[PDB]
Amino acid sequence: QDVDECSLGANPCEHAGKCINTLGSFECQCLQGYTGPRCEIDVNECVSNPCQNDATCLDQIGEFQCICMPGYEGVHCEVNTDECASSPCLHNGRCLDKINEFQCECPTGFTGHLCQ
Repeated sequence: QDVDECSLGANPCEHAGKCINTLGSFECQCLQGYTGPRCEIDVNECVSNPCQNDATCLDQIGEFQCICMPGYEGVHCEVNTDECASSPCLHNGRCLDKINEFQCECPTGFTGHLCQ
């Protein structure tokens, strides 16, 4: 037989995820960015993306938010505003927000051509 251990009293999805019943074992989907052994646990992405040491990490449902100061920004909220305004590059040209200047690089994840 098979029981819904996800409907019994063992809900890994916690408070954000899908809980299904499987043969022998139970299945649970992940919500956004969840962890777990089978994808039924919620991890703290604010542990690997605390925005550095200048932003309050706030682990949320399959998502997190770091509150920085109303002066800097970025992934680490350490980049003093952008300065690639003087370099569009166009096409795929992607300027990088560096704490000094801008780096006009060529992406790919988006572009569907080749990008030399």
